Amino acid sequence: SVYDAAAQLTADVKKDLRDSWKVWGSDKKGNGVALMTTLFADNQETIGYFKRLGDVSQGMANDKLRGHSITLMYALQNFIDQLDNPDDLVCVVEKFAVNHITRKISAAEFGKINGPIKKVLASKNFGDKYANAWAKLVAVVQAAL
Amino acid sequence: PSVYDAAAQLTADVKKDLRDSWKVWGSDKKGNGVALMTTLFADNQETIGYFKRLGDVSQGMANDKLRGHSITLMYALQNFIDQLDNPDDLVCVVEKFAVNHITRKISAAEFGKINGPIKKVLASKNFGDKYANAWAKLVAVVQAAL
Ligand code: HEM
Ligand code: HEM
Repeated sequence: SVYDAAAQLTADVKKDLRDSWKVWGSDKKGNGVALMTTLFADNQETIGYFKRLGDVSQGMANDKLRGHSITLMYALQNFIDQLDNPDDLVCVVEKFAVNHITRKISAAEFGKINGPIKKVLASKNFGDKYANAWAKLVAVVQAAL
Repeated sequence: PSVYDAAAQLTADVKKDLRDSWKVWGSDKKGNGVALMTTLFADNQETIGYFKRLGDVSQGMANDKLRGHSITLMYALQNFIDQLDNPDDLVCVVEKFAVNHITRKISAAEFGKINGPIKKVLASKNFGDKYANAWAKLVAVVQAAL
């Protein structure tokens, strides 16, 4: 249930998401690409899905990857901005869920992003507490896949 | 001309006008995004068919898929606004969204149909022709990629 999953985003969780986003979302290009490179580096079996972007190993030097990465951070920005209204959060989550269903990405594989998120956040001094919060948000998308 | 040529041609004045108008128009993404789409469908009814995935686009705010689409479109514009000072960054995100439309057979001319609606929504907030023209220049950067 995408709606029950959305209900998991309590006041304490929303705060942790906002607090960490103040830092993580401040450098969308830089952090977006780092998130993607981490995903590819630690989950090589997901690289094939990103064929359109060309050679993702080039990281920041890859223009299509950079564009994809920046845009991904705006999807998260979108989510953050919908935390006040469950209905709006759900409709945008569904929109992106469709994008991933077309790419044949399951709830389980979408969840492979949690490891990379925990890692990049940890590098910015935002521990398991924050990783767990972001996992709850990722779980809303998972519920829609 | 290239997309970069269209992106690097955006002047300090055009960026100023884009930013000033976006501060207001982009502040309520849900409300103004849906208004933008509704306006496109009111004046360019021939484009309705392309949006069949969203369901009944005349349902406005009630239509959650239209709302989801509209809010996200406004974040695409947000993205654009945030990349104005770095042509390299603007071009790569413009190209990304260009692909989203190329795959749906949306031509440069068809994409440019969004200018009429933008001019009206901006006008409703008292941002006149100068601002409509500025936004037309940004839309043209995407057209350079279509
Ligand atoms: C925080 C988690 C994630 C977010 C918010 C996210 C967001 C996005 C966005 C905004 C797009 C562009 C959609 C489009 O224009 O069609 C996208 C594309 C894509 N995503 Fe994700 N995504 C996430 C995680 C993942 C993961 C873990 C996978 C794979 C296991 C995945 C696979 C894809 C693929 C293959 C594309 C298409 C790329 C292309 O060919 O342009 N995503 N994602
Ligand atoms: C300010 C100008 C516009 C921007 C920023 C923009 C942005 C977007 C975005 C972000 C998407 C989602 C892409 C995806 O996830 O696959 C989208 C989808 C789409 N756009 Fe646009 N767009 C603009 C104008 C137009 C115009 C004028 C047309 C039609 C003549 C058009 C036709 C489409 C179609 C058919 C879709 C697919 C909708 C769906 O089935 O989900 N767009 N657009």
